[PDB]
Amino acid sequence: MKLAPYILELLTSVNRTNGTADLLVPLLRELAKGRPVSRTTLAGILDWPAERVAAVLEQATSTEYDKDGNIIGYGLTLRETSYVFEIDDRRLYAWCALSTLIFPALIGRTARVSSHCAATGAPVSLTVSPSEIQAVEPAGMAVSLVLPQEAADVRQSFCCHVHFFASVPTAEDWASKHQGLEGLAIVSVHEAFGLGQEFNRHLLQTMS
Ligand SMILES: [Br-]
Ligand SMILES: [Cu+2]
Repeated sequence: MKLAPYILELLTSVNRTNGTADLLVPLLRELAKGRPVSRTTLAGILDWPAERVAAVLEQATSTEYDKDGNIIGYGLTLRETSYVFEIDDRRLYAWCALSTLIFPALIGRTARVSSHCAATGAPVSLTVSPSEIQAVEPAGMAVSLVLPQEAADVRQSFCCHVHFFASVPTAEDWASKHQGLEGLAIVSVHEAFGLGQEFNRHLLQTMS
């Protein structure tokens, strides 16, 4: 299907201010180590003042902090979700199915992804590298997409509707009872991975 609207709105939804893309990739790489990330650590990596880091994060209202005020969640998170995202010996989580397909390229590591079908509860899993997916189980795994909203919190307007499913027919059956959602579509996990590659390619072309 035509994916340009999804790419555009996701980029827009993500791109709220300058420096967001330049902040996003190092933050993801830090979170991937499996521990909370301090703003000062980010500042050192970026060679930014801490106030600049704070300003960018302030506009990302979905951002999760722990009791120490350190960053524990931004697309990738230490707080449990339905989407398990493992790198090496560290179990992380992701906010949505598409997230798990996009992050490995941005952090430059292969991830073991697992979840459950949103319609049947069946376990689903796959291996996601920066360049390809492997070990897709079950092989016909599907993903639901909706059109991201620009101003809304990306987590509640997009992520909460973007799931894995055991198969395309199972997902389309589920989708028939989810009317009203703007841009709701069912794609194979392969088409969703391609969507993520296009997203990443555009996102990375905007970094400093
Ligand atoms: Br289009
Ligand atoms: Cu998401």
